Amino acid sequence: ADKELKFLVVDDFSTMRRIVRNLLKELGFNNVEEAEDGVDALNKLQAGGYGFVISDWNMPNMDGLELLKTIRADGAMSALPVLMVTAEAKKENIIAAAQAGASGYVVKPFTAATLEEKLNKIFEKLGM
Amino acid sequence: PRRIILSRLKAGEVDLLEEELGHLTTLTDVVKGADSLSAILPGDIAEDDITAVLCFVIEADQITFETV
Ligand SMILES: [Mn+2]
Repeated sequence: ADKELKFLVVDDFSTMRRIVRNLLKELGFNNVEEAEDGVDALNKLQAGGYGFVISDWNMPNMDGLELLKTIRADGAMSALPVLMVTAEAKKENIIAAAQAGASGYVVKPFTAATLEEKLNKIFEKLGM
Repeated sequence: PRRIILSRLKAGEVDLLEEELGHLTTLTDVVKGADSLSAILPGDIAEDDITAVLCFVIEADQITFETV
């Protein structure tokens, strides 16, 4: 994929956001921004230019599933790739993510190699 | 009692898909071929949900469900 692809990392925990930003750096993607919850993320996504969203599940104000569903129901950004991050491989969340249109999911904590495999599958599916 | 069969799987996908299915339900009589995976599903999840989750990795035409 284009190494200048613009990523939005959404998570209410600063450490976790920084960890994801740094793993993406390890994989060669340095054009990354951060958001603290679904509200902040939607506001930033309106600014435009984003090409990929990695969003945590549990956040205050607006959680990850709600953000995903809101993205999917929008006009302009409806097809944006969205990788959901979850704390456990819980069946109802994995099913809910899939049925809501997530591009994939990944369980934290995850490594650079796991992140890379997840991103490649998505790139493959969307032809990136 | 229903059977699931996954075909034309790539390197590492037999194990990966076994693990993905295992988060969703409890498989029995699991057969891991070199590029295929079959198993018996307890029937505790709709097949449309299994499909949607598995499609994160493969294509829908690679999945078949049948009565054993
Ligand atoms: Mn969180």
